[PDB]
Amino acid sequence: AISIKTPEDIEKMRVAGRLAAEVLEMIEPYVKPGVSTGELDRICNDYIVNEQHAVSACLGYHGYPKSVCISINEVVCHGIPDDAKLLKDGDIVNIDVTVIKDGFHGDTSKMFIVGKPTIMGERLCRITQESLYLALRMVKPGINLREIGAAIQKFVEAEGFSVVREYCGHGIGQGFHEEPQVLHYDSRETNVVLKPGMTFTIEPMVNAGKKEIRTMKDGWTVKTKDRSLSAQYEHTIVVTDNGCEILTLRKDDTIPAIISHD
Ligand SMILES: CCCC[C@H](N)P(=O)(O)O
Ligand SMILES: [Co+2]
Ligand SMILES: [Co+2]
Ligand code: NA
Repeated sequence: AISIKTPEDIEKMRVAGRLAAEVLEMIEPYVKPGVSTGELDRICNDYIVNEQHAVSACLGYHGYPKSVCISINEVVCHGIPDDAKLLKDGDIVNIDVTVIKDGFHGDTSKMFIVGKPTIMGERLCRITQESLYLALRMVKPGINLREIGAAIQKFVEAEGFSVVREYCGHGIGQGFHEEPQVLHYDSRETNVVLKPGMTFTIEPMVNAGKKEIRTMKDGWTVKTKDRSLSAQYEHTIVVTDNGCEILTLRKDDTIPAIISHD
């Protein structure tokens, strides 16, 4: 049930991927102390709809009431935007976007540091991105996804942090969440060999503290059990003949779009 994309399919994901990356690049100037998450959400939505002529995949998904996910500090993921939640100096915030264009999905997220960063915040964001980059560098045909989850874990743990088990990367295409489940840790349950034409996301969530998490009464919001800060980055990629191509690459990414093995 793992869908293999045709080249035409891939051309469309490249567009959707770029659109999604673009929302992230666009929003940056608005991320400042005093802005509410509800306003960031509206700016995004407007852009998506009125400028891009695309659609947010989040709006209505299983009942999701907003256009993007905004997770502050200890919120792990799926934080709900709100007019009352204002950003302060030193906050670390994840903005997660998923756009639909020509029926294809593009899913990506990045951390933003509000005003003057904290040492921990900065550190955690860095290590989290590096862990995603590490995984990307390993992607190529013939390798088992298991090896990827394991390298991520090993890296993160050596850096004194913890990896969230409960949520993971996923296949993506015409469908928002397709097979397979991309675990960010070492698990004997994982046994998936990569092949060209496969499209999925890698989106490790790392905790400054302990790995444990808790779901809010809102049924969306996830927070760390120990209230420590949590960070995440996400990219959508396609497995190529000799490596991978990052479909959601941004101007600020410091990794090449095409990774080649030889
Ligand atoms: C409404 C659920 C939002 C899904 C997230 N973009 P992900 O698939 O990265 O967890
Ligand atoms: Co995703
Ligand atoms: Co996402
Ligand atoms: Na967070």
